[PDB]
Amino acid sequence: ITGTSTVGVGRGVLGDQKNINTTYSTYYYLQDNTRGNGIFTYDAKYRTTLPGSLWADADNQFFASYDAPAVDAHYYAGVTYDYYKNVHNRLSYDGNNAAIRSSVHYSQGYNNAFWNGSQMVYGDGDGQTFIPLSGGIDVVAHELTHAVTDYTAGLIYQNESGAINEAISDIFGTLVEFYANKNPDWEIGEDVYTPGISGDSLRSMSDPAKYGDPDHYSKRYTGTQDNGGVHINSGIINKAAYLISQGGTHYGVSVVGIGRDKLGKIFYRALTQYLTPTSNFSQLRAAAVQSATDLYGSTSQEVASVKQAFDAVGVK
Ligand SMILES: CC(C)C[C@H](NP(=O)(O)CNC(=O)OCc1ccccc1)C(=O)NC[C@@H](C)C(C)(C)C
Ligand SMILES: [Ca+2]
Ligand SMILES: [Ca+2]
Ligand SMILES: [Ca+2]
Ligand SMILES: [Ca+2]
Ligand SMILES: [Zn+2]
Repeated sequence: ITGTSTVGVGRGVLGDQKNINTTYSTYYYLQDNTRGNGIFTYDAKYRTTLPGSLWADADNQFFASYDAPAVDAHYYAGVTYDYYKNVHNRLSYDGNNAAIRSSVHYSQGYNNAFWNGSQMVYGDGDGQTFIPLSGGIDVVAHELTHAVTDYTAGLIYQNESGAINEAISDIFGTLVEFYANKNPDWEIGEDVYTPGISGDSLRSMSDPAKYGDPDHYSKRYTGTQDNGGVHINSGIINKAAYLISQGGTHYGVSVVGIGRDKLGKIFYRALTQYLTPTSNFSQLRAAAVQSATDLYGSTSQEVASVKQAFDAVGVK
């Protein structure tokens, strides 16, 4: 909407206070004009018709319980925009500052979040498996990263290409979590998963097998559930990425870590220059090796560590 840029204040899902960029025109709207062509947050009102209505508020204060998922979807979309722009020189998900749209309060008891081809969508959870999913910065960045992938490599959402697609979203979700630097870790979704269980998470990149996901190509899922295991076999790539950054010895193979900034550079270049819609795990290894070669040189430690990490997870 046309209006003037304003700054509201509210509380997110976890009870933390933050300022949010809003727009005033009769109401105060969750419309942040400070980033690209805007970040827009909508109320889906417990329905499944999208996007719903642009979030309107009478007083620019967002402290009601019903407001909390909207505050966080809006704010964390801004952090994710900033990460891509400041770290990778990428302007929104399409590289040309496309408007970023999110809807919260999707459906009832909805234990998921997704990119629908055009926007982000967040359930509230059922209060047992999840609380409102926009409360996790890694979750928000995971979802926006699906849009980045779809506009770039275009990885088809099944089998190995789909598991790469998933891992890319977990990797960049985690790197955005580190960028914001509030309780960062290599776990996925811990802030919104299972409020009655402390210390768990939906997935682990440091130890995927803690939640049943494979950490070696020889343990890959070969069935048909979950689009051929896209949220399962992502563990193999998540583990490789963790090893590139942090190092370790895994199935007897030692990896010298190069840190999370270089991980991000290597995987961003692979995603945007070398991967294709049908890339498999072996082709991702080759793309990561080539990316590290471009950035650091063929004889570099960075290239050597990429090779060791993929060796450690059984991907040649
Ligand atoms: C980061 C996480 C909290 C949320 C993330 N959502 P996602 O990976 O983003 C779901 N995304 C999804 O299924 O996309 C398919 C699609 C939908 C609409 C249009 C086109 C394609 C995700 O991992 N979900 C699976 C969990 C909930 C399991 C337990 C595997 C069912
Ligand atoms: Ca209000
Ligand atoms: Ca965390
Ligand atoms: Ca996390
Ligand atoms: Ca939990
Ligand atoms: Zn995903």
